[PDB]
Amino acid sequence: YPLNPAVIFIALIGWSAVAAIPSNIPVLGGTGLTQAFLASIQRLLAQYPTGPKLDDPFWFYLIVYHVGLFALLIFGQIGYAGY
Amino acid sequence: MITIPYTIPTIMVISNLVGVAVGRYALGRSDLTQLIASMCFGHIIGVGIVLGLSNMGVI
Amino acid sequence: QVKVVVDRDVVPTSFEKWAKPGHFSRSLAKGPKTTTWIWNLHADAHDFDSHTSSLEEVSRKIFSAHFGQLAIIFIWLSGMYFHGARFSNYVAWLSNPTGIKPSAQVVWPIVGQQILNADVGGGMQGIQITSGLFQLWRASGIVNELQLYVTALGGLGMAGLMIFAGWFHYHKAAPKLEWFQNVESMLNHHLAGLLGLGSLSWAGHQIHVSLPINKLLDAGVAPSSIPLPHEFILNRNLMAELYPSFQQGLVPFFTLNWKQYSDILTFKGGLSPVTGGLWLTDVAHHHLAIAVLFLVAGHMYRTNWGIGHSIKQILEAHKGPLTGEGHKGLYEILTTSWHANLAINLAMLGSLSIIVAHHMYAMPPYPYLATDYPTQLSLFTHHMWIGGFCIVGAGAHAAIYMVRDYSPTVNFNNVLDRMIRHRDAIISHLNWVCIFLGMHSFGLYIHNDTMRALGRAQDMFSDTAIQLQPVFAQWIQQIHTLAPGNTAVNALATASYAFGADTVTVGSKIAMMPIKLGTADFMVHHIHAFTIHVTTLILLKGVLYARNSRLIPDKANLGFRFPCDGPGRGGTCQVSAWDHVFLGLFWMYNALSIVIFHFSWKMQSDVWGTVTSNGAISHITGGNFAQSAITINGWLRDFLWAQASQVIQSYGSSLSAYGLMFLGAHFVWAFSLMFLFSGRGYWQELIESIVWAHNKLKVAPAIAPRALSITQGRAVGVAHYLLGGIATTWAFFLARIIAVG
Amino acid sequence: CAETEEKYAMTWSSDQQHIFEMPTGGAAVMNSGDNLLYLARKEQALALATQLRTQFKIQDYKIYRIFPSGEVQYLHPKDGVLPYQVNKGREQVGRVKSTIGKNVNPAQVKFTSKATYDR
Amino acid sequence: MNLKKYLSTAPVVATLWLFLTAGILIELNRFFPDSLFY
Amino acid sequence: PSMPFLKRPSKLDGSLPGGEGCFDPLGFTEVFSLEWLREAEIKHCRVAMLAVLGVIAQEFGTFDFYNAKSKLQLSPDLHNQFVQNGALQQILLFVCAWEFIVGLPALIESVNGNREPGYFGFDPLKLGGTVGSAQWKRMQAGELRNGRLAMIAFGGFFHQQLLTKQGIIEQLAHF
Amino acid sequence: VPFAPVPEAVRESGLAGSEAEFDPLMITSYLPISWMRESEVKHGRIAMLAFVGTLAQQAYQFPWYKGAPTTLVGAHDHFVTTALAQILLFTSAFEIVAGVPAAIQTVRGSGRLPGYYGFDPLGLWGKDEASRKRMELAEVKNGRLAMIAMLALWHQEVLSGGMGVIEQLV
Ligand code: CLA
Ligand code: CLA
Ligand code: CLA
Ligand SMILES: CC1=C(C/C=C(\C)CCC[C@H](C)CCC[C@H](C)CCCC(C)C)C(=O)c2ccccc2C1=O
Ligand SMILES: CCCCCCCCCCCCO[C@@H]1O[C@H](CO)[C@@H](O)[C@H](O)[C@H]1O
Repeated sequence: YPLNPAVIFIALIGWSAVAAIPSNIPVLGGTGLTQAFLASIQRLLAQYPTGPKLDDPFWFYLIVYHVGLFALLIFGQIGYAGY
Repeated sequence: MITIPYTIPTIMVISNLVGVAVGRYALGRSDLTQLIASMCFGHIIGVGIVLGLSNMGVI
Repeated sequence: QVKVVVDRDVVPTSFEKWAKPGHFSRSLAKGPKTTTWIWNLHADAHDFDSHTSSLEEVSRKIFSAHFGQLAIIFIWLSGMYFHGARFSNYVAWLSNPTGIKPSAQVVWPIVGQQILNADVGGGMQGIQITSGLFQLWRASGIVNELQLYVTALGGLGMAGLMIFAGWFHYHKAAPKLEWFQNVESMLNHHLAGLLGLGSLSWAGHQIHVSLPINKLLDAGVAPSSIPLPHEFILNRNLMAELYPSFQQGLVPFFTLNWKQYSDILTFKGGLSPVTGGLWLTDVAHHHLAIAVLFLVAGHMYRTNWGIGHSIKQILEAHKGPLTGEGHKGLYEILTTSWHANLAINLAMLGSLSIIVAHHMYAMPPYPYLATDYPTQLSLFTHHMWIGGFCIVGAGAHAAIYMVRDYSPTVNFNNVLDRMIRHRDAIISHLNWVCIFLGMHSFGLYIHNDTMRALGRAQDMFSDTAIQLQPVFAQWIQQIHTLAPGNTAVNALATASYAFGADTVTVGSKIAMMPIKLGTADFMVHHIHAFTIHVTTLILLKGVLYARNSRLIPDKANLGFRFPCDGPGRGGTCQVSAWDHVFLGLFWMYNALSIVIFHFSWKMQSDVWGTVTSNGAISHITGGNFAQSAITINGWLRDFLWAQASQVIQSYGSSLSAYGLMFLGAHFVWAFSLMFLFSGRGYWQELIESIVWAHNKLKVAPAIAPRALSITQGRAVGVAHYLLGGIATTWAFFLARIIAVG
Repeated sequence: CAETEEKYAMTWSSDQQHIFEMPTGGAAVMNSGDNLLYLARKEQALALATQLRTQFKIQDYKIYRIFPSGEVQYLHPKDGVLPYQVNKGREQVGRVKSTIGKNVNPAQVKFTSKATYDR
Repeated sequence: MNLKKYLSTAPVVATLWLFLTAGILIELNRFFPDSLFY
Repeated sequence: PSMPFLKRPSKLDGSLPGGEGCFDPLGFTEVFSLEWLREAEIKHCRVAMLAVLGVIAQEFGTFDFYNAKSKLQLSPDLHNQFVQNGALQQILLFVCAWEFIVGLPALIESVNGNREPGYFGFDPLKLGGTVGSAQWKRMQAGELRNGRLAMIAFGGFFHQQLLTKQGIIEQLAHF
Repeated sequence: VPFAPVPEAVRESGLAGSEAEFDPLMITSYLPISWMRESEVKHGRIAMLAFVGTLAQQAYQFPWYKGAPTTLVGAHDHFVTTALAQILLFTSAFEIVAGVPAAIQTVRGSGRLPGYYGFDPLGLWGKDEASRKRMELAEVKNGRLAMIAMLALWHQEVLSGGMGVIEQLV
C-alpha cells in the first residue's frame, strides 16, 4: 500500500523555513520558532546531562517543533494521495 | 473609519472583492447567495485582517 | 431540499388508552397472566424501536417525549428558583457569603427532624445547600427575592409551554420523518441558533446585568443600594461610571476599534482575588467568543441555498487506504438509527460533564464558590457521576444500534465493520492494557503496602523512597505557569491557580492553591487510566461482540436484553450486549469512586483549608497525601477511617440526616448483593412455596406471582449497588465538608 | 487450528450477489454463482443457515465437515429435506415410554452405571 | 370518561391510598407527637 | 373573511354569541376545542363583574369596623388584612364549595358537550327571563360584553397605582 | 429585461402590484413576495406617517409637555423611559395579533393582498379596476419615496448640525 516512499526532507525544508524568519518576538524565542531551537540544542548536544524541566526552549521547542514536523511529514504522505 | 485615503474601510473592500473572487470559484453561480455568502466570507477575512493588523503592528 | 411536512390530528387525546396498560406493545397487550408483565410494562415503556419498525411513528414519539423531559427540567428549575425565593436565606447570604452557609430547604417540623434545620446564619435556618445555586445567582446578578419568584413563575410558564408543546407535537401537529432526516438543518440550527444565540444572549446578560452588579458586589455594596438591572439600560450613565467604555456606545464596535472595549471585555484569566471567582469581564468576553465562533460554526451545512456542506460528501471524501471504503454509510446510519445517535451524544455529553467537573474545581467560575468548599466538592462530584453514567449509556446504545439497527448492505466495507473484522485484535489489546495498567497501578499499591508493612520504607514509592515523580504533567503544568507572559501574550495571570502563581485566599479560606503532583498523584492517575480502560474494555466488548460473537454466533436473533443462551458451551450466563453494560456500571462505580476519592482527598491535603497570620498555611488534613496515598492503609486509614469521623459523630445535630443516608445507603449497597448473587431458579419456587400458603387460605393472587426475570434480577442489583454505593459517598462527602468547610 | 481441529467449510450457491453477515463478523462479499466458506464451529454455520434461509432462498446448502484427516461429512440435510419437515427415512433414537413422572429414582440407580430414565 | 378507569389502576390507587394512610400517620403524629403509650 | 377583521374566515366558531363577530386572532380555538375556553371566558367575566362592582362598592364607604381603605389592593392594608384576620378564608372556601363541588363536574359537563357552558340554570326573575332564543342569546351576549368590559375595566382599576397611589374616585378628583 | 434594469431577465411577474419587477439581486428567488410585499407596504407606512411625524415634529399645537426635546435623537433620548415605551407597546399589541397572523398567513400561503384589508372611510375601491391597483402602485411609490426621504431627513441633521428640517434652507 505505501507505493510512494519518496521524500521526507521536503518536510524539513517545509517546516523549518516556514518557522525561521517569522520571529514574533515577545514569546520565549525572540527569533523564529526554529532559530530559538537550533541555538538551544547546540548548547546541550555535546553530551550534557542537564536540561531539566525548567529548561524552556529545549523541551517546549522540542514538542512544538516535533508536533508540526510530524504533521507536515504525515501531510507529505498525504502528498502521495492524489496519485 | 476615515474617508477615501488609506484607513480601515480602505482595506475592507479589497477583502470583499477577493471574497467575491472566491465566490466566482466556490460553486460560482451568479445568484444572490454568491454575494450574500461570499461577501460575508470576505467580510470575515477583512475583520480578521483589520484587528489582527491592529494588534501586531500598524493598523 | 428543506421543507416541513406535519401531520395534523395524528392521535386522539382521550383517556381511553390509559385504561389499557400495555396498549403500545402487541407483544404485551395480552394482559398479565404473570407478574412479569408488570415489569415488562415498564421495560417496554420506552423501547421505541420495539413498538413499531416505522421510524416516522417512533420519531414522533421521541421528539414529543423530549418536551416532556424539558417540562420536568423547567419544573425542576422553577422549583429551585422558588425554594430560592420563599425558603432560602439568599438575600441574607448576599450580605456576607463567607460567613453564612447557603441553605434553601427548610425542613417541616415533625418528630425530631426539625433538628435538621441547620442554623446556618441569616437569621433563618434550614438544611444547608451544597448544589451551589447561590453562587450562580450572585454570578447571574439576582439581587432580591423578586427575581427568584418571577423567574420561578417563568419556569412554570416554560414548563407549560413544554407540556403543551409535547402534546402539540405528538397529537395535533406532529411531523414526518423527512423533517427529521433533514440533519444539516438540525446541526445548522443547533450550532448557530441554540448554542450561538445562547452564548451571545448570555453575553448580553452578563454585560448588562452581571458586570455592573458584580462590580458593585465586588465593591461590597449592600443589597439595597444596588439598583435593578432595569436601571442600567434606561441610561448608560450608571454604567459609564462603572465601565467607561459604555459612554462611547456601539460606535467603536462598528468601526472595529475594539481596543476601546477593554473595560467591558478583557483576557485576564486567573481569579478575582476579592470574590474567589472568575473575572466576569473574561467570562462575558468568553461568551462573545463562543458567540461569534459558533455563529461561524453553524453555517457549514447546505440546506436550501446551495452553500455549505452535506455530511455525505464529507464522509465519502475520506476514502483512506487502510479502511478501503472510507466513511461510506455513516450518514445513513446516523439518520436512520436513533440509538447510534444516542451513543454518540451520550458519550460526548458525559465526557463534557466530566470536562465540566475538571474545569470547575480549578477555575472556580462563580463568585464565592471556592470559598464554601461543599459547593466546590459536590459540583465536581455530581457532574463527574452523571458524566460517568452517560458513557455507559454510550456503551449501551452503541450496542443497541449493533443488535437492532445494523444492516450489512448499507454497512459493507467501510470504517465501521472493518473494526469488527479484527475485534479480536481490539479487545485483546484492551485486555493487555488492562492487565498492564492493573499491575502498574495497583501492584504499586500492594508494593508500598508491603514495604511500609515490612518496615522497609526505603523500598516504597514515596518521594523519599524510589520516586515516581510525574514528569509530563509537571512539565506541561510548568508550561501553563509560563503562559501569560510568553504565549498568552495579552493575558495577565495563568489559566488557573492550579497551575502557576501563589494561592488566592478569600475570607481566610483558600480558594485555589497550585496543586503539586509527586509520586502518589502519579499512581492515582494510573488508577484512573486503568479503570477507564476496563470500562472501555467492557463497553467495546459489549459493542464489537454485540451482534454476532464467536461464542454465540446469533445474538441479534436473540436480542439485546436476553439473559443468556444456556448451560451449553459450559455455561453462557450473562453474555448479551446488555450484560456488558451491567458490568460497566459496576466499573463505573469503581472508576468514579476512585476519581472522587482522588479529588476529595488530594484537595483536602493540597488545596483547601484556611490561612492564618503572616500568610501562613493550613490544610484540612495538613499535607497528608503523598506520604499516605502511596499505600492503601494510608488510604483507608487516613482517608476512609479519618474522614468518616465527621459523618459518624454527626448524631444529635443537623448532619445526622447524612448519618441516616450513610447507614441506609450501606443497606441498599448490601441489599443489591441478594439480587446479584442469587437467581430466579431459587426465588421462583421459594415464591411458589409461599403460593401454597396463599392457595391454602384462598388468597391466590390472580396475576400469577412469578419471581423477577434474570435481566431484571440483575438490573435491579445494579440499580441498588449504585444507589446505595453512590449515596454512601454522597452522605460521607457532604457530611465531611459541611462539618468543616 | 486447521491441522488439529475440525474446520467447517460451508458450501452453497445463490443467484444474485447479495451481502450477508459473517459469524466472525462484518459484511461478506457473497460470490453470486457458487461459494464455499470455511468456519470454526457448527453453531456459526447453522446460525449462518438461519441468517440466509430465514431471509431468502439459499437452498442446496450444506457444510462439508473438514475433519483434519482430510475428508468431508454431510448433515443438514442428509435425506435432502429440511429437518423440521418430516421425511420417511429417519429412525428415531432418544425416547422413553412416558414422561419424567415414571423415570426411576436415583437411589435405584446409585452404584450402577445407568441413567435416571432408562428402565 | 375513561379517566376514572385510569384513577382505578394499581399504581395510582396505590399512591392515593399510601398517600392517604401516610397522611394519617403524619397528621396523627403532628397532633399527638411522641406517642409510646397506648 | 367570515371574521369582521383582517383574514381568518371562521376558523372554528361564529355561531357563538359574539354578535359583532368572532374575534380570535391567535391560535387558541385552533388547538383547544373551545368549550374549555368558553367556560373560562364566561367564568372570568362573571367574577370580573363581581370584581369591578366590588371595587366600586368598597370605594363607596362600607365597613362594619375595619381599616380605612386609601386603596383596595396592595395586600397588607386590604388583602392581607383579611387573611391574617382569618376572614377571606371561608369566602374562598365556599368558592371551593362552588368550584370543586358544583363547578368541577359541571366543567366535566362542559367537556363532553352537553352544557352550553354558561348555564348554571339561575334565572330568579319574572317577566324577562326568557330561556329560549331571542332574549337568552341577546342577553348572553350582553353579559359577555359587560363582562369583558369588566375584565379590562378591572385591569384599569388595578393598575392605577404608580402615578395614582389613591382611589379611583380620587383619581376622578384630580383631572 | 423588465423595463427598469440592465439587460438581465427577471422571472417574477406573479400578481404583486407595482409592475416594474426591479430584481437585480433576485431576492424573490429565495423569499415569497407576499412577505416581501408586506415589508414593502409595511415599511412604506412608517415612512409615510413618520415623514409627516417629522413634518409635525416642529409645527403647531402639541400634546404640550415639551419644548426642550424638539430634536430627533433627543426625542428618542427623552421619551423612551416614560412617554414612548407605550408607543412601542400599543403597536406590539396590534402587531402580535394583527401582523403575526397577516404575515404568517401570507407566508403560510393564503390568498390575500399584503395590504391587510382594513379601515377605509375614503377611497373609491368598490369598482374593481386599475384605479385600485393604481392606488397600490402610487402608494408603494410614495412609500419608497418617503423612505428615501427618511434617510434624507436623517442625513439633514447628522452632517448638517442637528437643526430643524424646514429651517435648514434658512
Ligand atoms: C434555531 C432554532 C432552534 C432552536 C433554538 C432549537 C432548540 C432546541 N431543539 Mg431544535 N430543531 C430545529 C431548530 C431549533 N431547535 C430545527 C430546525 C430542527 C429540524 C431539523 C430541530 C429538530 C430538533 C429535534 C429533533 C430535537 C430538537 C431539540 C431541541 C432542544 C434541545 C434541548 C435544549 O438545549 O434545551 C434548552 C432549551 C431552550 C434553549 C429553550 C428553547 C426555546 C426557545 C423559545 C426556542 C424555541 C423556538 C421554536 C423552535 C420555534 C418554533 C416555531 C413555531 C412556534 C412556529 C432545544 C430546545 C431536542 C429536544 O429536546 O426536543 C425539544 C430534539 O430532540 N430540535
Ligand atoms: C477487588 C476485586 C477485584 C480484583 C482484584 C479484580 C481484578 C481484575 N478484574 Mg475484576 N471485577 C471485580 C473485582 C475485582 N476484579 C468485580 C467485583 C466485578 C464485578 C462487576 C469485576 C468485573 C470485571 C470485568 C467485567 C472484567 C474484570 C477484569 C479484571 C482484571 C483487569 C486486568 C488487571 O488489572 O490485571 C492486573 C491484576 C491485578 C491488579 C490484580 C492484582 C495482581 C497483583 C498486582 C500481582 C500478582 C499478585 C501475586 C504476586 C501473585 C503471585 C502469588 C500467588 C500465585 C501465590 C483484573 C485481574 C477484566 C479482565 O478480564 O481482564 C482484563 C474484565 O473484563 N473484572
Ligand atoms: C506490579 C507492580 C509491581 C512492581 C512494578 C514492583 C516492583 C518492585 N518490587 Mg514488588 N510487589 C508487587 C508488585 C510490584 N512490585 C506486589 C503486588 C507484591 C506483593 C505480592 C510485591 C512484593 C514485593 C516484595 C516482597 C519485594 C518487592 C520488591 C520490588 C522491587 C524489586 C523487584 C525486582 O527485582 O523486580 C524484578 C523485575 C524483573 C524480573 C523485570 C521484568 C519486567 C521487565 C521490566 C519487562 C520489560 C519488557 C519490555 C518493556 C518489553 C519491550 C521491549 C522489547 C520488545 C525489546 C521492584 C521495585 C523488592 C524490594 O526490596 O523492593 C525494592 C521486595 O523485597 N516487591
Ligand atoms: C428477592 C429476589 C427476587 C424476589 C423479588 C420479589 C418478586 C419482588 C418483591 C417486591 C415487589 C414489588 C412486591 C410486590 C408488592 C406490590 C408493590 C404490592 C404491595 C402494595 C403496596 C406496596 C403498593 C427475585 O425475583 C429475584 C430474581 C432474580 C435474582 C434475584 C432475585 C431476588 O434476590
Ligand atoms: C462626521 C460626522 C460623524 C458623526 C458621528 C456621530 C456618531 C454617532 C452616530 C449615531 C448618532 C447617535 O449616537 C448614538 O447615540 C445613542 C444615544 O443617543 C447611543 O446609542 C450612542 O451614543 C450612538 O449610537
